[PDB]
Amino acid sequence: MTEYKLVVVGAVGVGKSALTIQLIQNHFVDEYDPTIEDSYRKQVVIDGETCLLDILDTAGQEEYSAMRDQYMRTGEGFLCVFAINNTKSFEDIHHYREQIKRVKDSEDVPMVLVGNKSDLPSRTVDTKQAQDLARSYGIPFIETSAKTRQGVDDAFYTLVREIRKHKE
Ligand SMILES: O=C1CN[C@H](c2cc3ccccc3[nH]2)CN1
Repeated sequence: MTEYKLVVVGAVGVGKSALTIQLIQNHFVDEYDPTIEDSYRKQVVIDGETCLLDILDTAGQEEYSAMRDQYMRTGEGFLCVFAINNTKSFEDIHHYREQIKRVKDSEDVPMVLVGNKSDLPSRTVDTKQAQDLARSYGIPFIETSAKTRQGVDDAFYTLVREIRKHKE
């Protein structure tokens, strides 16, 4: 069982921790709580192989730049999830890209673009534009709805396949 280190990134309001709880113990929370450092270490069966996923929900607040740039080199699987409730999240992607690539020292990284909050009637970002920006990054775009548990498995299964492709 290989341990995969995952780092969740995104703006405040997207509910990163909520997305984790809905996957780990499969529970949804409406309340928001400022997370700092933890480890949602759960084993998942992918392609018939049970792997250990070390999902770490990082602080969405810009008050730990030192700690952030510290072990950012250990960030294997970056979880970039954006919401349609905020259009700025579509711009924040570029900021994250420059931050990640800089510490990764590589332009090639197994990552996917997932859009959540598809249970909201307000769509500030369309599918065409979403896929377009994803293509410019060389990453696949998938729609995910944590609230109704849709596309969660689909997006996760493909992600692992991409990572293994980069590894071997
Ligand atoms: O108790 C803990 C706290 N989080 C640690 C962690 C470090 C790390 C680096 C990169 C991606 C995910 C990561 N998770 C693991 N165990």
